[PDB]
Order: sequence, then C-alpha cells, then structure tokens
Amino acid sequence: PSRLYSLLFRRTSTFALTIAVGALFFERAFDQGADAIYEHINEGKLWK
Amino acid sequence: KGFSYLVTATTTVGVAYAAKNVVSQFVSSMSASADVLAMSKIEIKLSDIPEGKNM
Amino acid sequence: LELHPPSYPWSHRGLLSSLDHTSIRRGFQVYKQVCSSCHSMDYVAYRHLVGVCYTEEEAKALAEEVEVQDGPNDDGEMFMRPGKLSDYFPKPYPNPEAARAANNGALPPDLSYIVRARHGGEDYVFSLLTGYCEPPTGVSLREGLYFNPYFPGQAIGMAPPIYTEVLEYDDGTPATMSQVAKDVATFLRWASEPEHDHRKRMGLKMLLMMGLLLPLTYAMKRHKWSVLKSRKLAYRPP
Amino acid sequence: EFGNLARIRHVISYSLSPFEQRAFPSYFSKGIPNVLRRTRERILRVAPPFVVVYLIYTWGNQEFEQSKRKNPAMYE
Amino acid sequence: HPLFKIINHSFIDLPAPSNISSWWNFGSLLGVCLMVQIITGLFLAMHYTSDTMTAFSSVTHICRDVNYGWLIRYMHANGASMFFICLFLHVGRGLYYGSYTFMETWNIGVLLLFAVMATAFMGYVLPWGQMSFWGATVITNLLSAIPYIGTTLVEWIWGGFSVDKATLTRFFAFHFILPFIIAALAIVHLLFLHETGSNNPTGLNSDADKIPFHPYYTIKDILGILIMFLILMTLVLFFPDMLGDPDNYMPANPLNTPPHIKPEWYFLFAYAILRSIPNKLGGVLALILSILILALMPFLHTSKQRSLMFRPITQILYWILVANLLILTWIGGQPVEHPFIIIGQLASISYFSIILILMPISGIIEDKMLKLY
Amino acid sequence: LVDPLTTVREHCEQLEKCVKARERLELCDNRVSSRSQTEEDCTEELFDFLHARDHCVAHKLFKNLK
Ligand code: HEC
Ligand code: HEM
Ligand code: HEM
Repeated sequence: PSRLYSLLFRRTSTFALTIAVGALFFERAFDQGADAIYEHINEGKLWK
Repeated sequence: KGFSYLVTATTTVGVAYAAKNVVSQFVSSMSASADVLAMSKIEIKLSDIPEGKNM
Repeated sequence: LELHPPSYPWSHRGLLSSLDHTSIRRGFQVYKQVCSSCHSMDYVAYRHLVGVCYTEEEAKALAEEVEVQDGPNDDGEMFMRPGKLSDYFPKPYPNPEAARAANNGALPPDLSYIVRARHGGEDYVFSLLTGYCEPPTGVSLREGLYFNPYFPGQAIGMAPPIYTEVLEYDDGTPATMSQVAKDVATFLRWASEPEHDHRKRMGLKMLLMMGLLLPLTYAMKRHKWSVLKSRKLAYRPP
Repeated sequence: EFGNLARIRHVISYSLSPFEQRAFPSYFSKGIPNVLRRTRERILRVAPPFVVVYLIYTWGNQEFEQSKRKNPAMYE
Repeated sequence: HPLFKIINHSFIDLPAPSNISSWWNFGSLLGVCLMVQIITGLFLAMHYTSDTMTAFSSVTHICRDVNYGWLIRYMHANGASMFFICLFLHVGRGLYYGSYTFMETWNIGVLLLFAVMATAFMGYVLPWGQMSFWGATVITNLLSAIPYIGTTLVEWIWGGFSVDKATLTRFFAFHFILPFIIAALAIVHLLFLHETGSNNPTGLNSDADKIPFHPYYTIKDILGILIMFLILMTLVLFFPDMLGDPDNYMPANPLNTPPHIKPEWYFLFAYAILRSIPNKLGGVLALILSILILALMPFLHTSKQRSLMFRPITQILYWILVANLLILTWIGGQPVEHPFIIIGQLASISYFSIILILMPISGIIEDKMLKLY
Repeated sequence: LVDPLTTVREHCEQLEKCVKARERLELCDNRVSSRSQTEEDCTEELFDFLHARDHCVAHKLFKNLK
C-alpha cells in the first residue's frame, strides 16, 4: 500500500521506527506462539 | 518500492529478534549462575554471642 | 568386537520430542533405591531436579531425606546436616578404593555422564542392564563376574542389578525389569543433559526464524544482484 | 582502484533498476532447466570418483567383517 | 579520514570480480567463525579453570549450571568443527581454481592452517577428559620422534615427565593466545591479497568486469553467514553431540586408556598418513608434508591456464584427490587391521602421486591438446 | 508380572529368520562342547543371533513397554 511506503518507509527514521516497534512486539508473539507450538508438540511429556 | 522496503524491514526485525536473544543469553551467562544463586541458607546460634560481642 | 546395541524408539529421540519428565521421575527413584549404592551421580545436585520432575518444596523434601556432614566446625571436624537443596547427590564409597574393595576392584563409573560417555549410551545402558544373559560354552569369567553380551569383553563386574519388581514405583506403574531399565535410561540421559528440553525449544525457534529469514535475505540479495543479472553487454566496434 | 582497473572500448552496457524488475523472473521457469543443464556438463567429471569411494568403503566394511569371521577350521 | 580511507577502500569499493561463485564466500565465513570462536572462547574463559584438579568439573559446571553455558560450550565445539569445514572448502577452492599462484597469500594461508590445527589440538586437550589426555600424550609423543632434539622437547611441552597439570595450564595459555595471532596473520593474508585482487572461477583477467563489494558481495556474505549459522545451530541445538566423541565425557584416567582412540574428524586424513608409514619418523614427516605439500603447490603449476574450468583431465584428477582425501578420513577412523591398512598405504601413495606427479603431467598433456605446447 | 520384554523376545524368536539363526548357534554350542581340545566359543554365533533378535525386539518392545 502506498500509504505504508508514503508514511512508514519514506522517512528513513520511520523505517527504523516501524522496525523498532515491530521488534518490540515480534518477540512477544513469536515466543508465545513457538512456546505453545512446542507445548502442543510435547503436549504430555513435560514437567507440569 | 514498498514491497521491496517491506522485505527488508521484515528481515531486519528477524535479525533483531535473534540478536536480542543470543546476546541476552550470553549476558545471562555472565550473570550469577545457579551455582551461586542458591545462597539463602544461613545457620545461627544465639548462645555463642554474648552481650557486646559482634559475630 | 562388540555387540552393537540396536536403536530403540526412545520418545525423546524426536527432533522436538522433549524428555518425558514423567518417566524420569520414575527413573531417579530407580537410581536412589538401587543404583546409588555403588555409583555416584557426582555432577547432579538435588537442586537440579527442581523444574524438571520435582517442585522446589518437593525437592527440599528429598534433599533432607539424606544426611550430609561437613567437616568445618567451630571445634569439631564435622557437622552433620540433612542434605540441603544445594547439596549434591551423595556418593557412596567415598574413595574409589572403597568402591574397588567391595566391587571386586571394579569402579562403578559415575552414571552422571554415563549415557554421554558410552557410545550409543541410552541403548547401551538399556542393553547392558537387560543383557544379562547366559554365558556361552568355553567362556571362563574370573571370580566375581557376570555375563552381558554388550559390555566390552562381556565381563562386567557389576552383577545384574534389576530383578523384576526390584523396587516399587511410587506411581504404581508395574515395576517390570524393562519398565525400570527404560526409566533409568531416560533419567541417566536427563542427568547427562539436563538441558535437553530447553535446547530443543531453542532449536524449534531457530528453525522458524531461519525459515522466515532465509528467503527474505535471499530476496534482498537477488534484488541487489538483479541489476547485474540483467545487464546486457554489447560490443560496438566503431 | 576504480578508474584505473582496465581499458575497454566501445562496449555499451545496458541495465535496469532493481525495483523495476521482478525479483525471481522465470526463476523455476529456466532455473530448473539451467540447473539440469549444469549438472549434465559436470556429472561425468565429478561423480565416478565418489562412486568408487562408495564401493571401496562398502568393500572394506564387508571384507573386514569376513576377516573377523571365524575360520571354520579354527580350533577344530 | 584516514580510517575511512582504509575502510571504504578495503571493505566497500574493493573492485571484486562479478562472477565469483558461492565458494568465495567461505573465507569470509572463516573470519566470522574466528570471531565466533573467540567470543565463545571468552565466555568459556570466565568459568573454566586450568587446574587438573577442577578442569573436568569446571567444564561440567559450564554445561550444567552456567547460564546458557551448555549453549556457549557446544557452540564453541561445533564452531571449531564448522571452522575446519570452511577451512577445507577454502583450501579446496584455492586448489581447484588456481589461486595458489598468489604465492604470498598461499604461504600466509598455510601458516594460518598450521596455527589453526595447533589451536584446535590444544583446545581439545583443554576439557581434560579421557580422550583429551590420551590424545595429548599420543601425538605429543609423536614429537618424541626426533632423535636428539625430540625427547627433551616433548617433556618440555609436557613440562614434565608425562602430560599432567603442567601441560594443561600451558595448553590453556597457548590455546588462549594463538587465535589473536591467527587474527593478525589473517590481516596479513587480506593485505597480501588486495595487492592482487581476488581470482575468478574462469581463471581469466577480470579487470574488464569488476563491481563494488558493498552492495553485491556484502549481501552475499550476509546470506552465507545466515546459512552457516543455520548449519551450526542445527548442529548444536538439535544434533549437539554428532561431531564429538563419547569417551570425552569420562574424566581423564591415566591408569586406563580409551579402548578405541581416534583424532577428531578433521585431523584424521593426517592420522591415516602417519599410521600408514611404517617408520615413526617417516610418518611424522609425511604427516607434515601432507599439510606442507600445499605450500609446495604454486611451484607445480605447469599449465598456461590458471583455473580448472576449461581443464577436464585435471578436473578428474582433482576429484580423485578429493575422493581419496575422503578415503583417508575414513581409514583414520577404522582400527588397525586388514584391509584398512593397505587402503591407507595406497591412499597415501595415491595422494602424494596425484599432487606431485599426475597434475603437472596432465597440465602438459592439456597444453598439448590445445596446440600450445 | 509379565515383563513386556519377555513376551516380545518370544514373538521375536518366533520370527523364522531368527529361528534359523538360533539353530546355527546351537550347532556351534554342541560342536564346541563336543570338540574336546578347543577354544572357539559360540560368542560370535551368540552375537549374531542377538543382533537380529534385538533388532526385532527393537521394532516391538518400546511400544509394548509403558
Ligand atoms: C549393588 C551393586 C550395583 C547396582 C545395584 C548397580 N550397579 Fe552398575 N556397576 C557395579 C559395579 C561393581 C560396576 C563396575 C563393573 C566394571 O567396571 O566392570 C558397575 C558398572 C556399571 C557400568 C559400566 C559399564 C561400562 O560400560 O563400563 C554401567 C553402565 C552400569 N554399572 C549401570 C548400572 C545401571 C544403569 C544400574 C541400575 C539401573 C546399575 N548399574 C546398578 C555395581 C552395581
Ligand atoms: C581466544 C579465543 C579462544 C578462547 C578464549 C578459547 C577458550 C577455550 C576454552 C576455555 C576451552 C575449554 C572449554 C572446553 O573444551 O570444555 C576451549 C575449548 C576448545 N576450543 Fe577454544 N578458545 C578460543 C579459540 C578457539 C579457536 C579459534 C578454536 C578452533 C581452532 C578453538 C577450538 C576449541 C576446541 C576444539 C575446544 C575443545 C572443545 C571440546 O571440549 O571438545 N578455540 N576453548
Ligand atoms: C582460517 C584461516 C583463513 C582465513 C580466515 C582466510 C580468509 C581469507 C579471505 C577473507 C580471503 C578473501 C577472499 C575470499 O574469502 O574468498 C581469502 C583469500 C584466499 N585465501 Fe584464505 N583464509 C584462510 C586460510 C587460507 C589457507 C589455509 C589457504 C591456502 C590453502 C588460503 C588461501 C587463500 C587464497 C588462495 C585466497 C585468494 C582466493 C581469491 O580471492 O581468489 N587461505 N582468505
């Protein structure tokens, strides 16, 4: 979308800003997601 | 341009995620390990210390 | 020339298959009641269990179960304290010689890294503990020996320690010799690598991150390299 | 450095901007044919040494086993 | 700016050939591996203790209680293995494409190879397992070959009658200090090369087609770094003990000796050669030559074409050389008994005859086929 | 208490391939015993039988066990 480029990518700093924010949130999702996936993968064999 | 710049931002975030983690792990390594982490234990005996003596 | 233990479908074998952590619990019970009389898990301390198959307070219980005397005393040359969480597992036969003395001069190797130290350990362990078969014709083991087709030389000083129903699992799972050998092989495995589970989670996150990042970095490389890969050269002598 | 590397003459060189060209044009379209083209031109030079390494490795293993095999006449 | 002058020129605008394949990534990977090893080595050095009293335990503590300490230790071990994989492929690229005609770069390279092998040997001695102690004794005694100078020299390194704490501590010091000398020698390696520029797989003068390095061979090196990191981690996090040895997880017993002793994979080709020669001294020498034959390589080039892209007979001889290098790697593993020995003896004879005799004769024949000779 | 292993070893031996092997070994056993002045032992013979039996057990033991 042009909006993205026009607003988020056009300014190099914003390009970084978006990356920064994204990084701040990516961890949360990826961690939790992978954790659960892992949890499901080894659904029964764990400490619980 | 957007699509291309999109790819890079994405790649950037990826490297960042892993970067933060590995570094954290290493810094975590230097951090006191469990070996010394466990030190809560303490043993005391009141009779040994008479009034006016520090131990 | 040695029998090569077969591949068993160990649960933890799976790329992302973590250690049961339920079985281990059973396995340790096996080490505590049978294997701890001769072997020493020197590098595994009660605290280590917390988080794997025993909870903090729960571990505290086990720690206290045994007694540990430390020499430093104000006037005494020792003081006996029930084991604390930090205390490491109690090794019998303090000096190896003690062990040799009673073990026919055969040192029970610490089973802390036995699985890691023995080629195909998990299998070997299971096989050895369950390989106590009949000696063949012509064999003449020396005094105080037994016959196991796997052990190097097939002459292990260790007598067969797992007789069916040797110990009772607190969980109640039938204590058949095998169920006991599989549990102690899982436990010894855990011992030789307490991080097995944590790692595999790191490996799963690594595979997901590389599956995200490799085509994107390849796309960036092919962007920057497209320019040249489309360059058309023409020779135009005047 | 650049500018003093070499002397060429009358060699025109056209090119396009990255964002003006698709990322993997005809990638699998011609990539496969090319990769296959490539493998043909090099397989006869590369593969038969590793084939006879595989035969020597197997042979060694089996021969070694037979070597370890007990002579029937042994101790009889 | 003085520094930026050095930087941009060396790392950004270095006129590089446009057609170099992925094999040219490998040397940069080696540099990254060096840094990785150094970094992981530094984080092993904050908890390791050279005392033979606490070595085994120090390491155990490293893989048991040190936070993520198992991760850093197995990254260090598998990064040494990845270093030798990238080193062997770098040397194979140099042999195949005729890059040994850069003679000073090649000689600084073979010095770097000797230093890396010594560093990895003493590093493998460092955890003080069963396998480390018997391995150290064994090729240290190898040094005992020299008749007048050898014996004393051995105990000199052993710092005593037999390897014992005296060795461990000095091996820790030397294993610590040599990768920085390797980094300085790598800087000299890069200098002796920029004077001449890199080679291309066609072996021709690439001065007509050179491109910058920043946007073309940097993102390529980044992609190669990412792929090498994928292979290392998947060789640490999933198959962590694949390349190691199980008997190194036992403590060092001088009274017992591991029944089946073998060098790590990378040092085997040499091991085979050593075992092959009946004479002890002969073995040591041949062993050395095994590595040194490479240095000797730029004086054996008798062809009018630099690379092997247009040379099929020498391509066949090169792949036969790679084949019996793999054979020598396998033999080293095999124990001493028929027929592993004969293969070892032949494989060594074929290795030295292909490098010394067969390739220059083949290059002469190839020059004769093109009506050049 | 029937150890699954016990049962598995039964089925596995029942495998014909394995059956043939055992026979060979027994021949060796008696041959060895019958031979008076000798040192050859059936260990190697024993070894071979086991490999097979074990492999078979490997295929069916883990699951049987709980
Ligand atoms: C009451 C005595 C005793 C019990 C119970 C016992 N062991 Fe042992 N074990 C020994 C002795 C003695 C040795 C030394 C034998 C030798 O070195 O030849 C030994 C040696 C070993 C070895 C070394 C084999 C090798 O490869 O060198 C392993 C593995 C082993 N035991 C496993 C176990 C396991 C697994 C259990 C239970 C799940 C167990 N032991 C229970 C006495 C015992
Ligand atoms: C200056 C940087 C380095 C430092 C500080 C360092 C430090 C250490 C330490 C303390 C150990 C003992 C850990 C252990 O083995 O349990 C070790 C082991 C080792 N190091 Fe290094 N090292 C460095 C560079 C290297 C390099 C460049 C290589 C490769 C050539 C290397 C290869 C090894 C190997 C193979 C081991 C043994 C791994 C094993 O236990 O099996 N190290 N290093
Ligand atoms: C770990 C040690 C080494 C490192 C870090 C290293 C690093 C490098 C680097 C960064 C380059 C630049 C070109 C490239 O990477 O493709 C290079 C070039 C080269 N290296 Fe190495 N090298 C090492 C060992 C060796 C050895 C042992 C040899 C000899 C067998 C060697 C032979 C060469 C040659 C011939 C070139 C020029 C190839 C070309 O650019 O066309 N190097 N090295």
